[PDB]
Amino acid sequence: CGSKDNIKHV
Amino acid sequence: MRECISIHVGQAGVQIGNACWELYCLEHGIQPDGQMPSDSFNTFFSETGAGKHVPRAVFVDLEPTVIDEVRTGTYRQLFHPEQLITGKEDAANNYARGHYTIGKEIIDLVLDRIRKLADQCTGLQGFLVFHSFGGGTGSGFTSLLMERLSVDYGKKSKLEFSIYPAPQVSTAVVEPYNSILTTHTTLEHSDCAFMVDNEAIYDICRRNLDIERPTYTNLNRLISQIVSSITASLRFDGALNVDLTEFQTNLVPYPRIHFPLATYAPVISAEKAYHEQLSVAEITNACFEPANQMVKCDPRHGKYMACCLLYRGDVVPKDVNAAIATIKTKRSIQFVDWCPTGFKVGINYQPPTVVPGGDLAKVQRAVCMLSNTTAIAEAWARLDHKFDLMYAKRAFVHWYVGEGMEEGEFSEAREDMAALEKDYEEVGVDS
Amino acid sequence: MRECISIHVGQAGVQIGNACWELYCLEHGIQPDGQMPSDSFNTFFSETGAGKHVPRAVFVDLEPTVIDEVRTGTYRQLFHPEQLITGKEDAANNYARGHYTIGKEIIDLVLDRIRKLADQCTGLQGFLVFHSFGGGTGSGFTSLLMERLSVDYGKKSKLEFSIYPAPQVSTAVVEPYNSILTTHTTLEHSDCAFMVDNEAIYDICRRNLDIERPTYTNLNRLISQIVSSITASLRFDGALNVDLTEFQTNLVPYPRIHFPLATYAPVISAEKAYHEQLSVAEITNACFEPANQMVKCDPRHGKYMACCLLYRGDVVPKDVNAAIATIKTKRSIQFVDWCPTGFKVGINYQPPTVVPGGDLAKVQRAVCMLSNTTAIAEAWARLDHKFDLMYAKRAFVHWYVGEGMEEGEFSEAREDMAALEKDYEEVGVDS
Amino acid sequence: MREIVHIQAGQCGNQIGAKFWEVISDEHGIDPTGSYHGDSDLQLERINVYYNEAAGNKYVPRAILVDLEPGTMDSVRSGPFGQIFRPDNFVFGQSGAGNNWAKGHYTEGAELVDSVLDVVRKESESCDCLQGFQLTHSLGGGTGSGMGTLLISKIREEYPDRIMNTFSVVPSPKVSDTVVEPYNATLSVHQLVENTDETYCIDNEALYDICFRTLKLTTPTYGDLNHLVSATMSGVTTCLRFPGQLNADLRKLAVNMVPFPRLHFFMPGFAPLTSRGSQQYRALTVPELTQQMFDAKNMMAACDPRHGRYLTVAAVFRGRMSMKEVDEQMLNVQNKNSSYFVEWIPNNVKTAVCDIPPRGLKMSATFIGNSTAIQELFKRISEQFTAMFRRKAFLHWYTGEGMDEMEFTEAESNMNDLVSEYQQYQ
Amino acid sequence: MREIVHIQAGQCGNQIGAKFWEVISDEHGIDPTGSYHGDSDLQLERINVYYNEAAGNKYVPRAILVDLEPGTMDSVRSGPFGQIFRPDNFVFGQSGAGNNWAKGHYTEGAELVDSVLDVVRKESESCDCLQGFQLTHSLGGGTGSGMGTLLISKIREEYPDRIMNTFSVVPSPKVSDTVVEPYNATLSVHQLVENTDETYCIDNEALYDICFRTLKLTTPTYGDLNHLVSATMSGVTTCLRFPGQLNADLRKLAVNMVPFPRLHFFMPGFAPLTSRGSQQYRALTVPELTQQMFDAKNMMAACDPRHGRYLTVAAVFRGRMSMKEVDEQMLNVQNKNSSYFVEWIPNNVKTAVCDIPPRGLKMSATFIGNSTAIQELFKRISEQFTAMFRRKAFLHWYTGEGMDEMEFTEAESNMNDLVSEYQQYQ
Ligand SMILES: CC(=O)O[C@H]1C(=O)[C@@]2(C)[C@H]([C@H](OC(=O)c3ccccc3)[C@]3(O)C[C@H](OC(=O)[C@H](O)[C@@H](NC(=O)c4ccccc4)c4ccccc4)C(C)=C1C3(C)C)[C@]1(OC(C)=O)CO[C@@H]1C[C@@H]2O
Ligand SMILES: CC(=O)O[C@H]1C(=O)[C@@]2(C)[C@H]([C@H](OC(=O)c3ccccc3)[C@]3(O)C[C@H](OC(=O)[C@H](O)[C@@H](NC(=O)c4ccccc4)c4ccccc4)C(C)=C1C3(C)C)[C@]1(OC(C)=O)CO[C@@H]1C[C@@H]2O
Ligand SMILES: Nc1nc2c(ncn2[C@@H]2O[C@H](COP(=O)(O)OP(=O)(O)OP(=O)(O)O)[C@@H](O)[C@H]2O)c(=O)[nH]1
Ligand SMILES: Nc1nc2c(ncn2[C@@H]2O[C@H](COP(=O)(O)OP(=O)(O)OP(=O)(O)O)[C@@H](O)[C@H]2O)c(=O)[nH]1
Ligand SMILES: Nc1nc2c(ncn2[C@@H]2O[C@H](COP(=O)(O)OP(=O)(O)O)[C@@H](O)[C@H]2O)c(=O)[nH]1
Ligand SMILES: Nc1nc2c(ncn2[C@@H]2O[C@H](COP(=O)(O)OP(=O)(O)O)[C@@H](O)[C@H]2O)c(=O)[nH]1
Ligand SMILES: [Mg+2]
Ligand SMILES: [Mg+2]
Repeated sequence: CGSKDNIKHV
Repeated sequence: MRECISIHVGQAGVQIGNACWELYCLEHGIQPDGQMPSDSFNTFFSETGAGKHVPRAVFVDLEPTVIDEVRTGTYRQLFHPEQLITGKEDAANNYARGHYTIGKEIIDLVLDRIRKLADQCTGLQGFLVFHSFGGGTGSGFTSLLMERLSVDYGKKSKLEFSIYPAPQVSTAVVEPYNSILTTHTTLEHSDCAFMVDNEAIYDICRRNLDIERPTYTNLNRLISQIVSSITASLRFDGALNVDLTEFQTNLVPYPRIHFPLATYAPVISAEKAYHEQLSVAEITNACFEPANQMVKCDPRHGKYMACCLLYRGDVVPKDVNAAIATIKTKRSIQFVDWCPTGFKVGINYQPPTVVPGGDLAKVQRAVCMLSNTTAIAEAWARLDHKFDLMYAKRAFVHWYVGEGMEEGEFSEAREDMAALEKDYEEVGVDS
Repeated sequence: MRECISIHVGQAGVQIGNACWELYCLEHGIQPDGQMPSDSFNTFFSETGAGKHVPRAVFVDLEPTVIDEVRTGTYRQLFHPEQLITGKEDAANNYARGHYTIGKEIIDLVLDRIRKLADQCTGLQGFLVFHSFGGGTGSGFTSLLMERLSVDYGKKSKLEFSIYPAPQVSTAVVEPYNSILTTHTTLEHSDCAFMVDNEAIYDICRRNLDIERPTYTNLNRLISQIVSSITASLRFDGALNVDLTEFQTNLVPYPRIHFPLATYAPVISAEKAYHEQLSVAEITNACFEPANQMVKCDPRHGKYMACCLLYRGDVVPKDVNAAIATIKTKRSIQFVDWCPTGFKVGINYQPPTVVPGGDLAKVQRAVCMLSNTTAIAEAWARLDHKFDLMYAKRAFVHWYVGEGMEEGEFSEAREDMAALEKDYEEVGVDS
Repeated sequence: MREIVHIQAGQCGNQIGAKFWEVISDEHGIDPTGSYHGDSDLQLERINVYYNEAAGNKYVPRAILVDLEPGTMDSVRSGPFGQIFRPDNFVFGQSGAGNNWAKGHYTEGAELVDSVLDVVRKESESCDCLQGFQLTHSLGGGTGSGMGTLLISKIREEYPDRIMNTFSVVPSPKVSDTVVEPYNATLSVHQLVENTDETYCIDNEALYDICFRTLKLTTPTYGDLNHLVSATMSGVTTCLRFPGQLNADLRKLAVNMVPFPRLHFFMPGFAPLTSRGSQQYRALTVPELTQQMFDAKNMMAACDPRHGRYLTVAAVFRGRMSMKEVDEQMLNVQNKNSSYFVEWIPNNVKTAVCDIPPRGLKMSATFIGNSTAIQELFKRISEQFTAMFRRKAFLHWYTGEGMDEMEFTEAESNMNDLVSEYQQYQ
Repeated sequence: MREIVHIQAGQCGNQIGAKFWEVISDEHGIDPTGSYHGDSDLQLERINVYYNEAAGNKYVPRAILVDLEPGTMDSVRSGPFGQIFRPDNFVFGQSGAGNNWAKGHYTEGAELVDSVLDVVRKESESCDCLQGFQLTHSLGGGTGSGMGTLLISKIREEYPDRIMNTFSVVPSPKVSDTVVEPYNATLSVHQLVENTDETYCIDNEALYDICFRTLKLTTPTYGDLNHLVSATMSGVTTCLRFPGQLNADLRKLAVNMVPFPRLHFFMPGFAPLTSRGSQQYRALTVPELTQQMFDAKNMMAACDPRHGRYLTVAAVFRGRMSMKEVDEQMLNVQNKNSSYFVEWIPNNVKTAVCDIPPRGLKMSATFIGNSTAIQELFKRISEQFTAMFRRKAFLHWYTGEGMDEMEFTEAESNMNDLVSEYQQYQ
């Protein structure tokens, strides 16, 4: 699962 | 209107379906012969002839004894004769037999019957499937059938009420093999899977209902009560309605995590009903205690991702809001940080109906609770461990290999299961 | 409104609880089955069903005999079945068994039931605990329960009704060990602890009631009358109400000195009732004789620190003031210099109720008195002496050590008791 | 003269509309059969504002009921006041949005919007002088939010110069009714803020508080909440159906309440609200109504105005009163609470007086406030949105309908932009 | 014109207020239901002082009900005249102070004071020209002392120019009703002496003495005590409701009573007080009232003024009297009994006359004396408090609520300074 993809979003 | 199709496969599925259909007929006031002694129940029953209501059900098995029991039971003149499909030799607890060797003989006939039943419906919403993980016919044919369905329909939702293997109680030796294989092949072909444990229901019956001899009839009656509470919002009207699609939209955060746990309240006996007032707050509290969950896993070992509450009967929305708030403030339960709003509620006007000669007392309100939590990860790990114990020495492998299952498939399944476990560990960590 | 929870532990606690609940049901006009034949009694009874009242009581014991006696008596259908909790083997007059080995098995279940009952109340103010020092289950499990309750809640009051060991009459050989250990453990967890003495109540029944065969029913009826007089201010409205917190605010000057003495008046027989026109002043006088005290110790040997009076029925405040003034001017009793105002007085309208088959006549006014006096110090000394007589030769010590209690614990307890004695002699000296 | 078309979307919208139409019919003296049986000529004087006229004295309300599932308005048809509506205005779908904003905005709404617009156009052609549109919906559900935004966009394209009012149900701060409730709400506002002339925000938690603490209702159901909402709806537009000393229609309220185009969210109220046990302990007068209106406890949105400053205020009184009393009460309120009013706008209040009282009551008042404190709610929603979008929770459900993450990014950026504007103007 | 808001805290305050409101209602001819059924126009001419007028001739007392436990006010609500109060004025907590000054002043009072102040402010804004506040409480209880002190402080901060009057049940000198009576008493005075305008001291033992020796009652209950306490309460403020030859309100009483800001503790008395058998044997004239008022056994405070000297004295007559007789009696009292009047103040006596007899009487008179004999009460309280405080008895109960021993030390120092001042002025 791609739960770590958007953790860099401001 | 909106119509739901029910499929029951294997011994467990067929018996649970018998209990469910008895409950539906009792709730809607339909005699066992299909006649009404005296209409939103078009969802489950279709009208054929003059006043006869035929359930939209398919009963499948590779062994004719349990279906023969159905054909001679009290509800013989209720089911369509062609909806009861039987094989000759069962899968014999062999996933490969019910998947590759025996399943493919009648999968086409089952699909034809399902298509014929579904073409009649105008507002079909999804499929209900009842089966068990450990069984050969159950796991194998259910996996094959769901693969075929997801190819054929795709957009319609598909739901399972499967029997998860118990941590200690077992009735087969080849149980981990079948469980792992069917989970691996059904992970990408399902939308929501509600699982229950026989051991947990035994504990519930002993602790709450005060029954020392809980035969399979009582377990199936409890499961049917849960299914009825799930489908009530379709079969009746209330202050807040929830159909099947909202379940998957609200309880499934990621496509690979669709294994909620189903509980129920209030499960009390006749004599203790007098000493207790079944208020909304107290039953909401009881739905969250670990001792009431019907899968042998402790919620306190993990965190909830999403929660769904379904209330029936005499229920006031303000009380529901207050009880949910009180649960939220309590620190005995844990919620993931990335899910600030973790509740979906539905309220229905129709109170539960007690089957005569049953074990549950009469109440004016009831709650069905579904939770998607990481506390199930532990269970997965346990199963994997057992698989490894039996796969380091190639025990029982020849039985599956002789039926056309290549050996590497086992490894694949195990690998996939490991990844799934990792998935949970990734989402159980806050940011 | 304001709610109270009653806890009964061990044989003595359970029997006293049965007597108390029979008395309460008679006072509030509740039939043994829980119905009413015709409302401020929400403090003790909770409403349920269709006009059924369930007491807020929890019964705990490690042996099923007495609880099963309750479960088949006249009040079987009154108590909630889950509130009567039983073990399988009793502590057998062993503090260690009831505190470490056996008590820890059901402490969690007892706490679960406690919190389930507590969440039902909106204005819960305290717990009532009935137990005995001498027994194993009583002392040990009571100490464990007080520890857990103080940790979990901390702010709510915790009153104690306990059977202090009699100076001469004894029913066990290991009473000093259990008494010292439970006093050391519970010294810093009980807000207030009233005591009764079986020998003193025997003496009262012999001298006043003219009874030569006082079974435990008479003693439990007396104790129930006393606790009824204590809680009447909650259960009924009066000219001067007294809460549960006011008792501890008015009778405990220091956290380590919370051992008052309970008396009651008038205690007369039916035959002598007609020859005495009972008045407020004479009852107040009667409450101060040493022969009427319910602890076998002489208050004239010590000095009062605080006194609490609770009047019921036909009572005039001016007469109360006059009687209390007369008591104060009488120099046969003494008060500590640092407590110039040593009286709390509460008045209630509802007179006491006579239980049929009882042994007390009908009166229109009654007084319950609680006095925190230094004369109790002697009692402690005696107990300590006995402990030493038994501990120099380490008699019975192996019984306690084999259950995990370390030997040094005994020393601590004894040392603590010594300090307590010093404490009393420090505050019994005027300045 | 003017006429108002009513729209009704989703389950919440349908139930609120049913209660609203029952209240309106009772006010105008129309029985559930649709036949006039009133007592005063003023009931029929302006009955054309809401009701058409068919041959045979029967009156057909000018309403449109829309849902993606048939259950709610099936119950509406079966129940009372179901024969009053014209059956051609019941538009149903088979699937249902399933609490998915994308499904109700791009897939099912795309199918139903043509039929709904055909019905709307046919209904509005018979209009003599259309004043505007009314919409009832909720920002939490899929059907409500998605199809409401789609309908509002299409209408604003079709009738740019008309008036659009929405009575939304914004998410509550404490307890939610839907897990994905944050997402939809934000995706709704990104459209609403661009296409709606004015919006009144309603919170269920505030209604629960009002019913419990003030009305002393032990068991408040959705019926009572919709009763209150319908009372406010009727109070807002009362100047269009009865004569009064000072009149105010929708256009004038809009002119007085939007200092800037992007700030059109208000918090409604009502007065008097008393139980049937303490109504004889209080004499209702203009000061009482004014004091109850300017009560943070009486607000119908769970947002304390004391945390911010009012921009504009409207007070619509109903009954027979004295203009001097109203003016002195407003002056006193402005003087005492002068710390809660922006300095760059003098005379924040606008008043209207309608002669005809609510049927049974002596007098009444409806409060509409445009406070900056609403930013709180906005930012809270944004916060929760981020807490999900950082981990892509439930994102596949929306992205499987054709939406892309850039839409979520744009909606969040616009949401923060609106919050910053509200903060700056305070 | 002038209007009064009435507040009561604790069990004593609630009971005294119930009796007082029953007395006032019977005086003005108002039934328990609240509907006026009087026979004179003066009963309505100035009824606005205590009663607001509701819708439909009903009259609602301007009273507030404050308590930390609901039993007392529940009994008030269920009993007679319990349907005359507005239910919103009943303010109750759950925990209760438990005879603890600290618990009711810092922990429970902190929670309840906000709501009570909101209710008080709402009541006060409806007042046309608010005259002042009345409080009734006891210095021995926890809730009364603590919560009343907190309210007095908050009200004085909010309204610094109004009038605050208190009726305090001071601890008795002989028999105490509470062990912790010393502490609480001091902790109240140390605040009262800073925040209140005037305080009337009443001792329950003196009331017992009066109803035993004078009224010849065999079985006096709290009902009789509250009955004559309310008689005094009504007598004090009778000039605010009925016209008289020479009338005085609260402000004039305060001006003529207190010579210095720290001396506002008076000893009230009432006349005539006769039994049911002796009423036929004694003549009721002005000299009889004047001789009964200036009697040691007739005072409501258990402190003989013969040990000290009066500072100022107020006599509020009631009925139809002759001014010459009143003035001649005052001259005679000041001349013959000159041994206990201060030398630095001539004309210690201020007289007022109210035409209307109380209800069914001929003449009556209320006495309010500011004597230097209350220093005896302060001496006794100081001695008991210090004796208890030397050994730290019961101190942990107070210190566990947040307070510290510095508060006890400063309270004892301040009240000892009050002792020194009272001694010095004599
Ligand atoms: C006889 C009388 O005077 O009694 C009142 C009454 O007791 C109270 C409580 C009424 C009553 O309202 C409620 O019971 C209520 C309860 C929960 C939520 C909302 C309402 C009343 O039902 C409402 C009713 O009002 C009307 O008749 C108006 O036309 C009202 N219409 C309806 O409520 C209505 C209900 C069902 C079907 C059709 C209409 C209305 C109000 C605002 C705007 C337009 C219309 C009246 C005056 C009363 C009762 C009967 C008790 C109130 O009515 C309103 C909304 O103004 C509640 O607040 C007021 C205060 C009144 O004192
Ligand atoms: C003609 C006459 O003198 O009749 C009196 C009476 O005999 C005496 C003894 C009355 C009587 O009062 C008592 O003796 C008494 C005291 C405590 C408890 C119960 C009864 C009387 O009860 C008292 C009562 O007085 C009143 O009604 C006053 O208005 C009084 N109000 C009430 O007592 C009252 C009763 C029910 C409800 C509300 C008020 C009052 C006086 C001043 C200010 C406010 C109120 C009356 C007529 C009498 C009796 C009946 C014997 C006295 O009372 C007052 C305060 O006036 C005692 O001191 C006076 C002297 C009177 O002579
Ligand atoms: N709760 C419940 N579980 C059942 C019931 N019947 C069977 N099971 C479960 O099913 C498991 C055994 O597998 P089955 O479902 O009987 O296998 P099958 O469906 O008959 O398929 P085959 O193995 O090929 O015969 C057991 O572990 C049971 O836990 C039932 O009536 N109720
Ligand atoms: N006054 C009174 N005392 C009792 C009663 N029942 C038991 N006791 C006292 O209890 C003491 C005996 O200890 P138990 O109470 O039986 O001890 P327990 O609580 O049962 O726990 P165990 O020691 O493990 O059995 C005796 O000395 C009695 O004085 C009673 O009904 N009334
Ligand atoms: N005030 C009010 N709110 C409602 C009612 N019914 C539903 N809601 C709100 O609407 C939300 C559910 O959205 P819903 O309209 O049912 O979803 P939809 O079917 O996709 O439009 C919940 O958050 C409820 O709070 C109602 O009758 N009254
Ligand atoms: N005169 C009079 N005194 C009272 C009455 N009720 C209580 N008291 C006195 O008030 C004291 C008790 O204070 P209380 O109000 O009960 O404590 P609280 O609960 O903290 O407010 C006692 O000393 C009583 O003498 C009453 O009705 N009349
Ligand atoms: Mg089988
Ligand atoms: Mg025992």
